[PDB]
Amino acid sequence: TTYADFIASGRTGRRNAI
Amino acid sequence: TTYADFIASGRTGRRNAI
Amino acid sequence: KKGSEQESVKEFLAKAKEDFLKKWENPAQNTAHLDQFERIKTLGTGSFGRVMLVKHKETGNHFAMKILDKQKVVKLKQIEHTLNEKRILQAVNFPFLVKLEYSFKDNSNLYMVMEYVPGGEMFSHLRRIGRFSEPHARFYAAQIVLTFEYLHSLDLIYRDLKPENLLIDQQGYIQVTDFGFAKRVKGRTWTLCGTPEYLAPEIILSKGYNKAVDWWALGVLIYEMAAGYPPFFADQPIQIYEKIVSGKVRFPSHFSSDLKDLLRNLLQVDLTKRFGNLKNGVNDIKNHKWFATTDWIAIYQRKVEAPFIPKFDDYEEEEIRVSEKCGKEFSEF
Amino acid sequence: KKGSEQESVKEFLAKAKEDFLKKWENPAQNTAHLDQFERIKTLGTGSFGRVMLVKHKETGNHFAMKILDKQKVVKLKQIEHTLNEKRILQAVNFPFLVKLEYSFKDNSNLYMVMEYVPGGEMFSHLRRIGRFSEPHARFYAAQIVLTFEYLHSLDLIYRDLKPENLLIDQQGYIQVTDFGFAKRVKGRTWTLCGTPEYLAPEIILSKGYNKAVDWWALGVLIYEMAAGYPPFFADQPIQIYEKIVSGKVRFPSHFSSDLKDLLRNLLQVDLTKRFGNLKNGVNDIKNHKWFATTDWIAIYQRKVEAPFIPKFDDYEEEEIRVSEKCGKEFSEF
Repeated sequence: TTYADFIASGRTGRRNAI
Repeated sequence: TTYADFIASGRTGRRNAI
Repeated sequence: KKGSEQESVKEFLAKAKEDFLKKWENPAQNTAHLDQFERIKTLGTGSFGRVMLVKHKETGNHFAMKILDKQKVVKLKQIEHTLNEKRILQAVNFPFLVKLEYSFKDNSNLYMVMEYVPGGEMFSHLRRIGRFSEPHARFYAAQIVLTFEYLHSLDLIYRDLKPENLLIDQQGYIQVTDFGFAKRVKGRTWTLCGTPEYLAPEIILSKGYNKAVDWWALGVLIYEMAAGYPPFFADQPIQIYEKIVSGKVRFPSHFSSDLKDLLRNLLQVDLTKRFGNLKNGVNDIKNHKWFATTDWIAIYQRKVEAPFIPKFDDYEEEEIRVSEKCGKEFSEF
Repeated sequence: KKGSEQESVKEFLAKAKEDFLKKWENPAQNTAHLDQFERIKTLGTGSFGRVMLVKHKETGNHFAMKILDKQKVVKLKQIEHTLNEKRILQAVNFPFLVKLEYSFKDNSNLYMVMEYVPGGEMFSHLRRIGRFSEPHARFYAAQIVLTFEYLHSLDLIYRDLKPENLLIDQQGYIQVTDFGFAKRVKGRTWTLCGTPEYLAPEIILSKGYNKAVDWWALGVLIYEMAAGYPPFFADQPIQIYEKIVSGKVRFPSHFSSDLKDLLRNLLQVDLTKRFGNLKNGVNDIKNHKWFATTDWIAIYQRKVEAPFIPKFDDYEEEEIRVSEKCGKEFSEF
């Protein structure tokens, strides 16, 4: 888990609800 | 269309392919 | 002191609960009316409708007006959610909840006018600044703690805490917004909701849940505020769930020891063991070492200097169309 | 001059095509071997495998090693895509394509060793810096133009241009990476692919397409490079498609006039009318007013000073497991 892997995911923007 | 609306979407991170 | 604090909160929470039950049951209906506000500019938009910056003709105050188009809400099946938020919102009253100043409806639309919070959401400052320091994060945590403490005593469970719904105000304080998931529930609930990365292991495991869901959410927050990114994430919710379900976090090394310990008591898979759930509830959180330096009454009073304080083509205007329309459905508004 | 340039490119493209056909047909197989590189550190990861920073024991050069785990590729059905990228990549040769220095395989894995590009992708600089100025953007556009011009003469169509696959090098130049969509196609193709926001109106309308898809992609790029965000977007691809399909862009006011005009000739829904597709092809792009100041040979030569030049807990290491394994499937590698 880690910075490099998170800023590579698509999930860095506002996340929605379900 | 516009900055305010784009930085509100979920699409500001790396986008994937289909 | 301490005892004396306890004393106070007690008393407070009690009086608070009395006011809340009153409103809860004997509401608030058609407060203002369109014409009494001048239209300054579109702040943002979206399904449901667009959110406007308005100024109250007499009073000269600025509000943020959420305009929900009845028809759209009905189509997207958001009637129940819309009416319950209006309800909760006009009942509640706390230093850190954004305020529902006026509400009204017309042929066409539903209007919710809250207090305008210029600083924006924490989310964006967060991703830009990067990480918040243990102390900056602690200030924000302190505020959420209290809110949850209050919210819960009204049997309400916020069900969607995440940096995106916490806006920063003129004095640097937080304001919790958007309650379209809150529920008054004396017990266990079962609906599946919130944001992936903040979801409690129980919600996804479909067992019914309760207030404890928001204390596990608190843990993700302080974690993402202090780390930069969330303890569980993956591109593809499924994936995420999986990880949340194992309940195996990796704290960054710059964490404190003390912050790890609190985190580990919040990021608890076992409700039995989760901080916030035990006999003492909040107390277990407020007495943690990580918070030793915190003056809670001080914070309830906005008396502490905050660490941060927030300070492109514009929109393409349009026109409150207002032209009964869905009238059966929104009768309770 | 001009004529003389034309002269040159002609000649060049021709010789180029001769080398490409040769490789295309008579490939390149097992170049190096694991043991000959020392393992420095994980640069990133992902399905398929993890991407490592290695240094070539003799040569002392640094490479970026992509390790594909045969089994995983097979499961995610990416055999054909993996073999075609290896193929294209070892055939091509251009100042702005990242280089496939060595390739090999073993019991377990497939290895692709490219040239290490420390600056990272444009995507991130872009979102951080915000907008690129018409001139900064033009430098990058100039490079893509050329690449497309080359790529196309080899009947190849890149099918996924987007800031995310353009990495910035030590001298500020671009390097196009990741060719897992490229196709050698003398004609029209039909497969549906790429990223939502860059997709050409034709791809989604399922009519078969051709080289022109990459000239409409070029238009989105310069647009997102100069605006800050893409000409069509929405949270939910469906939505996006819809908009791309109407072909109704809103240029920001700070755009140039000249940039609007080029954009409007790239963001063309009508292939018949799209710049890049007409008899003259590239020429229509390179002669545009927006590019008047551009020295193309100068750019092909990296002779122009670039405007920008790029300059947290680390990973949790692991172990090339190497332990034939999928051997029929990857025979061509």
